[PDB]
Amino acid sequence: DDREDLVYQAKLAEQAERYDEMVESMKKVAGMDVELTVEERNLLSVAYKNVIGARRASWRIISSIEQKEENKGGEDKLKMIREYRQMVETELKLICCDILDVLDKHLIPAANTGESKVFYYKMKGDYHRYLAEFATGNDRKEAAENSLVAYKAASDIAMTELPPTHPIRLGLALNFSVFYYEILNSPDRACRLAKAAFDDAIAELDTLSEESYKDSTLIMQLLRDNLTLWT
Amino acid sequence: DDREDLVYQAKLAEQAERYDEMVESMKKVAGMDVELTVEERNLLSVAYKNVIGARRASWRIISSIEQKEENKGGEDKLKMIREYRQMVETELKLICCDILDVLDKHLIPAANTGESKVFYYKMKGDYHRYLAEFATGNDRKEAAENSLVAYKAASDIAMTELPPTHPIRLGLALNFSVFYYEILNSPDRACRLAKAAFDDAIAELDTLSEESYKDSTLIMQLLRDNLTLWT
Amino acid sequence: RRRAVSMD
Amino acid sequence: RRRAVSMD
Ligand SMILES: *C(=O)c1ccc(-c2c3ccc(=[N+](C)C)cc-3oc3cc(N(C)C)ccc23)c(C(=O)[O-])c1
Ligand SMILES: *C(=O)c1ccc(-c2c3ccc(=[N+](C)C)cc-3oc3cc(N(C)C)ccc23)c(C(=O)[O-])c1
Repeated sequence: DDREDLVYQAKLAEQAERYDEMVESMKKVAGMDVELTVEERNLLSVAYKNVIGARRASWRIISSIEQKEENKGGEDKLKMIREYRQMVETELKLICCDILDVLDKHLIPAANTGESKVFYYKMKGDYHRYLAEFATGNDRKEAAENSLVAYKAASDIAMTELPPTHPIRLGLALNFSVFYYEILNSPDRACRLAKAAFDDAIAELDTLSEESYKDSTLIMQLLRDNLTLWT
Repeated sequence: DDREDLVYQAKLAEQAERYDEMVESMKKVAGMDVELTVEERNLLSVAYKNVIGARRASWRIISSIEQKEENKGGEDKLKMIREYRQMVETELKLICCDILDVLDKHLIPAANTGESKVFYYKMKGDYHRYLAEFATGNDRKEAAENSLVAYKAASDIAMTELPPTHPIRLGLALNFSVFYYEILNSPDRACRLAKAAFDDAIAELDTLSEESYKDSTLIMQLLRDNLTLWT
Repeated sequence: RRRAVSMD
Repeated sequence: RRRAVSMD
């Protein structure tokens, strides 16, 4: 049918590394206003992560070049660097606004399992965090607050509906800790959240699923890696 | 000035891995109808190589998936795979036609050194070869003939103007040998050309330049690697 | 420069 | 499947 066709097209685009087309295919599935399968949520998440991740990488490269030129004072170059950075910031805003609109109009309203609700509020936290990463002043404070509110909603559902070993719950704890570290400049709160999620998983390692034990284990190493980076 | 600005923008786009913008910057330099610098020819060549190379990689992935599905006989999937392959073939044609038009309208007519003429006729050979790679019937024969005629023009200038160690001359011999192997299905002619270019370079290793000795050495290993692959 | 890893 | 290397 149409839904299986769009999923197949998403998988072809993924193999071909044509992530715009992957996004467009999974947006059409999301627009059907149905509960996505695990596989469909994962394809949607990978598509947007690749499309935004190319611009986040470009932004950090351009920003690094800008610092270097600020240290040499090359003013001709800085006008061009700043205008190029601003063009990438425009694309980051458009991509984040696209998935955020899909989450608000289709995915969050059709979500009817604890897993799917945590997944979608977490993704909303992630995309407002990406809006906050490169933002200044008011725009940064507004993105940071929207991000924080979505991560709290995800955390509330995750704490009541998912075991502490669930990879969506661990992946939420990882990204939320990163939010506290990078966006709110709070290493203490970042460390507390990451250590608490790690310790709660250790306490109930009997809740590890055959389906996701290696995902859970990887995310628990990433929590430990942040703690290594932050302490 | 405008030319130095466009070159700086090309270099920023390259760092940012935004190759479309790199192409657009260097196309504007090429449209100035002047002899490009070594650095400018290299930036132009890298920009188009990245833009075409993404579609060549996608095409081989999609084509590989098509073979696998032909062996399972999944007909629903094959219509989608074939239509997706054809979309990538359209983009390969457009990119090749874009650089080929720039070569014919700007670069080849303004070229006034032996190096630049060999570089541009070789690039014309490369882009007609890319048109031939995925083509069938008449379209394949037409691309193959345009490719062959451009490689011959490059080889004629290279044999009279450049030493056998020159990296543009070696890089021409490499790509021309690949043309004979992949497009004309002639391992004997591919092997003869690659072995002759390699041996002529060995005979006059005293013509190696301080500027390009490591480029020449790398290309001589690639000639040897093809001979390894083809014998 | 980044001193954090997120889900990827 | 490819059994050739070109300039890159
Ligand atoms: C690495 O991740 C890192 C973090 C922060 C900063 C940094 C800035 C980056 C980009 C900026 N703009 C695009 C305008 C501004 C930045 O301002 C900074 C200010 C401080 N202060 C005042 C202590 C510290 C860091 C930044 C960078 C960097 O490239 O400067 C790198
Ligand atoms: C690897 O590089 C390789 C080379 C050739 C072939 C191959 C074909 C690939 C794609 C095709 N279309 C998109 C329609 C057709 C192909 O036809 C072939 C025919 C033969 N014959 C008749 C001996 C041999 C190879 C091909 C492939 C492959 O994927 O089939 C791979």
